[PDB]
Amino acid sequence: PLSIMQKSVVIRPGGRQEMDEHVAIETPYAIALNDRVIGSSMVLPVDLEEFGAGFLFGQGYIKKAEEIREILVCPQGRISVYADKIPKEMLEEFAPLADYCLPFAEIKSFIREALHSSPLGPQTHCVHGCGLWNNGRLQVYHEDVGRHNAVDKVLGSILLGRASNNSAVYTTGRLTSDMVLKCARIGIPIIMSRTSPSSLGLALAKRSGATLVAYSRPERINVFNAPERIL
Amino acid sequence: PLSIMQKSVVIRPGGRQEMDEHVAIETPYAIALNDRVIGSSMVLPVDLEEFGAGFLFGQGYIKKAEEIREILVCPQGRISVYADKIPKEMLEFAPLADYCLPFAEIKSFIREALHSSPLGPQTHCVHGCGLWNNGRLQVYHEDVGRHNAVDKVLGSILLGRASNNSAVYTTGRLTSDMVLKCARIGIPIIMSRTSPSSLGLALAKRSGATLVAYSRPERINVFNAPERIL
Repeated sequence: PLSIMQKSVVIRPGGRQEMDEHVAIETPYAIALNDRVIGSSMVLPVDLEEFGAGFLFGQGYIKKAEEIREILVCPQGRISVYADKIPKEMLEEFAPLADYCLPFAEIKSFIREALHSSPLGPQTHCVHGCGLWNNGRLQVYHEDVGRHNAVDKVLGSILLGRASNNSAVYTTGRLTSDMVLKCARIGIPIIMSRTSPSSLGLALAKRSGATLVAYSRPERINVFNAPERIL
Repeated sequence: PLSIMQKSVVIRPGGRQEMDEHVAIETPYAIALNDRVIGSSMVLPVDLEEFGAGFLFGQGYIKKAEEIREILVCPQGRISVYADKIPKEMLEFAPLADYCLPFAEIKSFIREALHSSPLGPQTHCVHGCGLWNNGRLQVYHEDVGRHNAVDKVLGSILLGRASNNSAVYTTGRLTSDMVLKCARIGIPIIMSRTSPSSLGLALAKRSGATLVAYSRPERINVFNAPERIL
């Protein structure tokens, strides 16, 4: 289950009408590494294997796909990861990013396929989404109530070999510091948003070399760094 | 200094075009309590006294405005609070104030909040949160993070600068922590331009707080306790 039907009263100057609404589900999950609870988050309860891997990578517990042995999801509120908010040491030298470059012409298809991938946003207006594009195709697309979680789910995909870092990432969320940082650390070279960057977001993209695209629309984009990757 | 000019490159199928943009400032601050750093946050660096106090309330350290003695703000990234991320004791309610909002003032409240600062229209990168009572906008705060904008409002109430006997409006979604914070300080009417989550709505139901979503000048969707709308 990802949403619940709920009644509201719409009030206007003329009067009051009852109405049916879709309301997105937000729910706490604990994240455990090798049977020890590392943390906890409010999540949209979908794609939680991916969420688990990506959250631990974001916190700095895991660095490579290869360390992950298995991940179990319990509907009681636990994701258990088995392996062999940002830390201070993450903010401060970036390894090289992938060589993917984005044909400007596929931008309309990337954005269309992303926005059309799930009906939850049109229904609930309470979820962000994040996807990866390579080879003229939307490889994966995750939503969550929190934009940082949706990105974590994208990272978890890469870490579980379900997607490649040789990709463009699009998000409906703002490209603040933590959002860019996650993408840069896993090696994604093109980071795109429907909306704005922060100054720290921008400054991380400049340090890493990453292409950062804002205000993305099907046939218009504002590139703030490395516009060479847009073909 | 709340934004910065940055060169952008606008690209269309027709061609290309340089441009200047204005980008909201996001910068880290440590919050200390009686000289121990309790935590750190990325903020918009305005109304930081309010932020320090409301951050510590939201975290469960401060319970009353009376506990607060002094707050020192160091513009190189520390707010130091002197007093005598969601907690679990907060989530699992004392009475709320008895303000009720006249429907006709809703347009005034939204217009005023939305016209209060140019940062949103400049940068598209900040959330706002305001309080309304006595036919006027008593305070309005902005931040890069919706949770922080609310923390600032909490901070004003706690600093004697605003009343909990008010309706609150935010541009952010009414997810769990947003509702929890406002209900914990006693605010009876909690409104957003946008949507609630299920846990946000659960908390409103438990506290008895009026929860209003998809708020427009002349149309609101009330999900709990519509009687407080006059």
